[PDB]
Amino acid sequence: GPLGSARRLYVGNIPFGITEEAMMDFFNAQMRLGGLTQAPGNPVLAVQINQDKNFAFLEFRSVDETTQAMAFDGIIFQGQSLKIRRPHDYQPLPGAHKLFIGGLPNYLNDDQVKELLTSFGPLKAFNLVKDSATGLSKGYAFCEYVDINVTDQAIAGLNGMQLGDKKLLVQRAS
Amino acid sequence: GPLGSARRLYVGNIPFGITEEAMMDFFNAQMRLGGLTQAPGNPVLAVQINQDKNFAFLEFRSVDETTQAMAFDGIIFQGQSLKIRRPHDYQPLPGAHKLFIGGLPNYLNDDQVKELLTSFGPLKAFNLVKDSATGLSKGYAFCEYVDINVTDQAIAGLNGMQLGDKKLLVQRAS
Repeated sequence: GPLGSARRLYVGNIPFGITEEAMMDFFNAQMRLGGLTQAPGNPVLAVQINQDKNFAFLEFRSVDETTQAMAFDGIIFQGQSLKIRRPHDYQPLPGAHKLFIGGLPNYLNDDQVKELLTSFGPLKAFNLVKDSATGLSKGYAFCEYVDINVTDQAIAGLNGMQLGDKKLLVQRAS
Repeated sequence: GPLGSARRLYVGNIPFGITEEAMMDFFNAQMRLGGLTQAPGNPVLAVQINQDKNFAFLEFRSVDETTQAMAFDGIIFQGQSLKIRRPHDYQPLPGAHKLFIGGLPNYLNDDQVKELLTSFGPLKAFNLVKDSATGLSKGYAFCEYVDINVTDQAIAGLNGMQLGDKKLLVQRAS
């Protein structure tokens, strides 16, 4: 990015020998049947297939329809479950999926707290709030995952859960 | 490779002395008469004749027109009723015998990985997946054998094989 790749999606596991036209027709028909289209006409403008590596890139007419179409992840097309993803180049804007982690033992250092979070996936940002004059923990931290799909996995696996004699709070910071 | 047999048909009970060009003219004429063509021009691209055993193969320009010509089973040519069938190696579900190969050492290149595979027989398709930014192997590959009946002999031979430091996964890609 920062503003790049907003109107394309990766589609993996496409059926063998399928055409660009046929894939286009399929996605345009689903957008309509599922009520995800936001104006009259076709949301998908073009499809590019790599037949050797069995994947496609769809290009959409709008930003919001690209986002809506991700709800089709897993849809079966000619026997095949399609893998729908953002382009590698796509990044959300900074602080969009920042997490607050509260209810931590205050005797734990930074690497020890990071350990629990990186079990779900890699981090692109982390800070453990400390009393700068003494250096000691305040019992809470902030972080952001490299993969934004992991955010809800960390919340689901850590929020409301027992850690020592204290219960964690894990939620979006804003 | 796989769809190659999706564009041909076996023809039996052919009349004595018939040429490849004569067979070609008859089938093109029949397809145009029935309106079974998808475009202008001639659907049959080539015919091969075995005159000793009285059969031919026809090759078509498309998968859909091949399926259509199947409706000519029993049609009369030079007083004789022709038998039209699929090749014995026709794949009705295409891509069914495509294999995934996982757990490869990441230093191995395309030719080294094929060498492991071609001990069981000739391949029709192969690709090793690489990171496009560095050109470095991601450690998995895909393939298909020319003879699909070798597929399960390769899975039996290769699946779970300790390959240096790693253990191979070899299965149908799905």
